[PDB]
Amino acid sequence: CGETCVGGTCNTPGCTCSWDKCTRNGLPV
Repeated sequence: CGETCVGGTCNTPGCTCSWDKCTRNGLPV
């Protein structure tokens, strides 16, 4: 996803917030 999160908020559903960035499938998709 490559997104960013302000505490844990992600845009694309399925993207998990980690280190202020949303990853997917265990990688920054």
